[PDB]
Amino acid sequence: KPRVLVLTGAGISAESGIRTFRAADGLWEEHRVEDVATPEGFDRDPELVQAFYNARRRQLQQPEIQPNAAHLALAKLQDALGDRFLLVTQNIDNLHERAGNTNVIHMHGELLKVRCSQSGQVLDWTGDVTPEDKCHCCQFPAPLRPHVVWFGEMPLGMDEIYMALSMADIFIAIGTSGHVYPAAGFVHEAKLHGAHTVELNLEPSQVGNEFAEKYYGPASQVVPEFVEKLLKGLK
Amino acid sequence: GGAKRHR
Ligand SMILES: [Zn+2]
Repeated sequence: KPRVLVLTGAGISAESGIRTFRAADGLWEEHRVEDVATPEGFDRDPELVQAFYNARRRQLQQPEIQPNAAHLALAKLQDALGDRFLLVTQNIDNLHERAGNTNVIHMHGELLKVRCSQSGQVLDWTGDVTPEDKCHCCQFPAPLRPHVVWFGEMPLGMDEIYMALSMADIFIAIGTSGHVYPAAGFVHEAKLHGAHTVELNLEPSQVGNEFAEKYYGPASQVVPEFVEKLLKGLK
Repeated sequence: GGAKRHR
């Protein structure tokens, strides 16, 4: 069976009711990315940034938010391929996990985790983060921050991701904008190592022309259709 | 691959 690397972005979770920033205006929930997703923004107005991620974290866990058929299809793909499948996501939601995928690399972190600003240790966290919330991993308790990678910070799991990029027979980018690096450059890396590259998206990404195979439309229709095609090809 | 960055 081929080695398959999937990269997902915000597009796949749009139908589930989770929005993201837009290059059209450069706004995430009508906030400038500078203010809610940079280390400077956090330093300038920690109250606002914690409030922002508190709102995102609460909204993620509302009953109307559910994985969609695209998430479910990727779980079936992992079921079929086992160890020869890897899912890397730019998303900070937990919808891949709720769909049944395991060993997901969250390269930009996770909304349902916080991190000790001192030790870097990570905690599961489903509620609000308030100023009174400090770590329990340090002798001198330190403030908690969202375990979310901000612009200007290094993504998580990059060594493992680049290993997979050089190993993949098929690289599939799903729901990515082509505007966020290094993730948007992964297709170039995959191609260099001889991978067959596929884009599945609601609309073409900036780097769409670099993909060998491309399908566009609602993720909940396009992704199950491609996964079915791929699984049938495997006999 | 460098830091998380737009554009
Ligand atoms: Zn600590």
